[PDB]
Amino acid sequence: IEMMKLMASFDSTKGKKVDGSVNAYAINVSQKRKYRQYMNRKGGFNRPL
Amino acid sequence: IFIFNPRTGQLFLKIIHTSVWAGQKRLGQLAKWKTAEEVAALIRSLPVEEQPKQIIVTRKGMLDPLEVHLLDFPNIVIKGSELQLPFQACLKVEKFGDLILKATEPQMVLFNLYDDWLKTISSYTAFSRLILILRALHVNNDRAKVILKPDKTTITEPHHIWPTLTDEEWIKVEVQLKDLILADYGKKNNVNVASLTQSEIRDIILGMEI
Amino acid sequence: EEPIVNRGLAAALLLCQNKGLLKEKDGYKPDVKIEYVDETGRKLTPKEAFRQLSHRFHGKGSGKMKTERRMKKLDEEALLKKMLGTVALLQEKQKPYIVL
Amino acid sequence: KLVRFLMKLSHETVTIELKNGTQVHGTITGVDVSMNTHLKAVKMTLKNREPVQLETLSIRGNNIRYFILPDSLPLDTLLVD
Amino acid sequence: MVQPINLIFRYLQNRSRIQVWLYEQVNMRIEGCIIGFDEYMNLVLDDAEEIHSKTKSRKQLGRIMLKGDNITLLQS
Amino acid sequence: KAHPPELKKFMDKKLSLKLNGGRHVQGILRGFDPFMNLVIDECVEMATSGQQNNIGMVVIRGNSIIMLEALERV
Amino acid sequence: EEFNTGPLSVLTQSVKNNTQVLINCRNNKKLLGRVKAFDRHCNMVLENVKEMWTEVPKSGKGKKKSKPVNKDRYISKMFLRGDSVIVVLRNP
Amino acid sequence: IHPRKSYKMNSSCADILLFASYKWNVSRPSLLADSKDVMDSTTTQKYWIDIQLRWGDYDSHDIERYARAKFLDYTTDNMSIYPSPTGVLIAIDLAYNLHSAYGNWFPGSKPLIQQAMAKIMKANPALYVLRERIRKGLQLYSSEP
Amino acid sequence: IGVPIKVLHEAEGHIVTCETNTGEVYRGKLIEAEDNMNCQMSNITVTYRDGRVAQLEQVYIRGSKIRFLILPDMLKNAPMLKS
Amino acid sequence: KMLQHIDYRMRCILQDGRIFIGTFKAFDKHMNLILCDCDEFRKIKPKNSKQAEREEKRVLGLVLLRGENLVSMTVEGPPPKD
Amino acid sequence: PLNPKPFLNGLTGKPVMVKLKWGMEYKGYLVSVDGYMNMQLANTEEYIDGALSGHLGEVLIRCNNVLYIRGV
Repeated sequence: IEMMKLMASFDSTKGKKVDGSVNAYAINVSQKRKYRQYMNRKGGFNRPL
Repeated sequence: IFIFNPRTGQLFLKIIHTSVWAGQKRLGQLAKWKTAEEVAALIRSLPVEEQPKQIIVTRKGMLDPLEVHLLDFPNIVIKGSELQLPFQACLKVEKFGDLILKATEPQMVLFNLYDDWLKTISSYTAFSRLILILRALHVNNDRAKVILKPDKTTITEPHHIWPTLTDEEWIKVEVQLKDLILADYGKKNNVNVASLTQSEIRDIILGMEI
Repeated sequence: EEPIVNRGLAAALLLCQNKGLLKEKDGYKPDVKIEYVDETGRKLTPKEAFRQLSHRFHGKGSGKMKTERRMKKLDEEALLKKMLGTVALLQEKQKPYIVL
Repeated sequence: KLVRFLMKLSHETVTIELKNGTQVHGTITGVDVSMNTHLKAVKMTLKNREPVQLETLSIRGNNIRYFILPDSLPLDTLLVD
Repeated sequence: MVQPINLIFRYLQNRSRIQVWLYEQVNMRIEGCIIGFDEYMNLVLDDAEEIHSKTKSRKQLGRIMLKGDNITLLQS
Repeated sequence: KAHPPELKKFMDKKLSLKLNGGRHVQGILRGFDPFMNLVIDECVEMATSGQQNNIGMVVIRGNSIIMLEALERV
Repeated sequence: EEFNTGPLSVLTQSVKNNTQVLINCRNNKKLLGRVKAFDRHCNMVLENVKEMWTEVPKSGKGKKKSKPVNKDRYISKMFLRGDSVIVVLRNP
Repeated sequence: IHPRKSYKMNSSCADILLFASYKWNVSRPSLLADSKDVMDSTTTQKYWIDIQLRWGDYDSHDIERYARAKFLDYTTDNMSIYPSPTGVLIAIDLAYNLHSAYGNWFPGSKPLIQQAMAKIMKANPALYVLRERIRKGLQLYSSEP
Repeated sequence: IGVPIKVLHEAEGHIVTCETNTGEVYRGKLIEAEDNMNCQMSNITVTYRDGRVAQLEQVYIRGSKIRFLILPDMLKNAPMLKS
Repeated sequence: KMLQHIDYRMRCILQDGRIFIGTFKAFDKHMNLILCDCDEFRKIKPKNSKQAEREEKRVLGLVLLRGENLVSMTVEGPPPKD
Repeated sequence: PLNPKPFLNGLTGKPVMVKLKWGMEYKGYLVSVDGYMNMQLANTEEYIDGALSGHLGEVLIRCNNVLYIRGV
């Protein structure tokens, strides 16, 4: 039957995950630069992590 | 010194006394740096919320002293102008004129050159209205004055400057001052009226040269 | 002179443009952004990005007074850019040349 | 999902303009996954009306037009996953 | 016992002409013949034409596709 | 999980639909979906101009349907 | 993958470059500003937005006689809920 | 990094260590501009990156020869401990503002270090402070726009 | 299926009223009330935004177009306190 | 945060401006409301008016409000004894 | 013989004009369409009520606001 050949039964994607690029999110963040300390540390010579 | 805000219409017109340069014994080496230091002292007087960050000099010989006298404010932008605006028309109106001339003390007289047009229309078209009024009063004084009152029944309040008109009267007096401006220009600039597009009408009221 | 026309977007673009507010490798484009920010998210001047780097380098930041001046400067920018004409009109209507 | 950015925003004094024009200025207390915004210390100006002080509000999440966050917000450490 | 999708199934088995009427824009109507649709009920239509009823205007459109949650009716 | 609206009481009945924009329609019901889109035989349009417009078999989106009144006795 | 080729490529190509977008919203306020982020619903968190809409003085005369004025307000950081978005537009 | 490693000219260390979570195929040591590079058939997991700054004089400001020479000096040295034999050494000439690297490259690392070195010479704040310190030492300025 | 839809489940066969999205309000006795707030009601008066009154012995209103539903306070004590 | 508001005298604003005040007893995932003791307002709502504080008011009693038409909540007073 | 996502498959890259429910129209080459039929248009000109108010560039048109799509 052509209603099955259409590929019938009206759909409503509520809650169901959608097919493709619909889910596209993108966040532009840039954190503060975590530099290391060299002068007046009291610590041993190589850097801390 | 005419310090005109386009957006807020707050005209800071500083009175410069005759005694500042009647006995000064100086060249323009005092004059340029003196008008620059006094407009900088106006900037130092106002709070930081009311200080500008963009200053436009009409006459090109002032941005170089303004660079020197405003190094306390590197946040501000001092550009020149290709369009010159006739603020000697402010001198020609009797209120500012005899205000300036009768003032025996140099002072920092405030004005709002848009009277209360900011409750009615934009600040852009209020600026275009003000520069239509000022340029049309520059091309002819009393002709533009009697155009500025379409009836002799209208009055301006003593706290206002320009006569209180509403939108219909303002648009009709605006097209009257506009073709007065173009008629004086085409009388002087050798070329007719109808050969100019509205960009050219715009930069003729604005003061640029085509 | 352009109104933001109801049922229309393009007049707002003509308004904002007028107001000037505008080995077998992978095979790809690495869009390197190198950006300096403080904790608030503000894009950082290279002089003060170097100042943050050098505070973290030397381990000794500013004093109290320079931090007072710097913090009060940042909220001066915040109070300025979040915005006496009406007060001038009300003082003129009380009597036109408010001479300072 | 960007609503997860809002539920990290507990105890911030934000204003919210709704679809009815009503501006609600207050400290946000809770967000659902459907942006159901629960607020306290509420100063709500329903538009064409004078503003009313109310101690607690709970906006349904559909009816939010937009938020307005203050100047002092660290979102570069807030929109991370 | 027939369904709505049975009607539009039989109707693009007919390829006759239909007029869709919209959600709340009661003067706006669009005439067309459906070529295809599926379950979100967006419809492509053959040589569609907007008819404004209160002025009776027929602005020609062509091959159209109209979005599903806008229709109120399809009258043959 | 969309259950069909419970309308075999209203099958083959003369109903007056109210539609969204203050609109109205009349006809015989012939079926539905879980989305309450209704298929209608003998559809008379019945606008607010006052003159009654027969069509026949129409399909009505269930989003636009405010109410059914079974004019015939169920 | 297909995050960067869909119709939200207008948003994920504008949040990468941090360029400003113009948004015609539903109540016809126009948001100009830089997308800090967006999602499926276009819940765009925005920085430095000029919100430009139109008014009239609404019969200040009593005779219903005035011309529409362009008003705008600045918002520093906003979270625009994306149902009220009609169109987002990258700048020329 | 040792605090005196930035001017530890004779020898070196590593600055960045990339861990792959896989094993990279990596290449033979080629310059930052060597667009045609052949694959070294070793496979590595950790990949060091050195940052050698220099102040070139007129004779020896070839940053490509300097990066190549410092890489093949320091990887084949006894007094410079690297985590892996595979890695890259980016040399930056501050007196001439030049940059090139010479060491091994995993996929995508060569365009990334290319564009990252470009943006890092255009926009680094410590480089900027060096540049305007040179400009204030030379009393040489540009005309303001 | 939460507690208000269980309340309108417990309002079946009772006197109930529904104000609709357009503003019409419908005072009658319910027959069926589903998950999605669809209501088939009976013996019912229709009050338009005109203020007029009409009556008919049955109606079936769609759930999303319901603005609200006047319930009887037979259900106010039973059974929702533990909520 | 709404279970911290059960059985209160809640002021629920609809999207038409038809305000309710009543017993916030039951809510739903769609915020479908069940309100006992609830009365309706359109024009004037009380902050101790110069004329009278409660006109434009109707009795309804107990309502199921659909969450589609609902905007906000506020408690106006403490719950009664009963 | 032609269903809607094959149709929008058929016109990614040709000039079309998509009409909003709010009466606006948008002419241009559309780029892409998702599952919800949000639209990305390039080279757009916005026709308010049959008269254009401006060339605009690249626009995203949200799916909840389109009324139809017309192939010109």
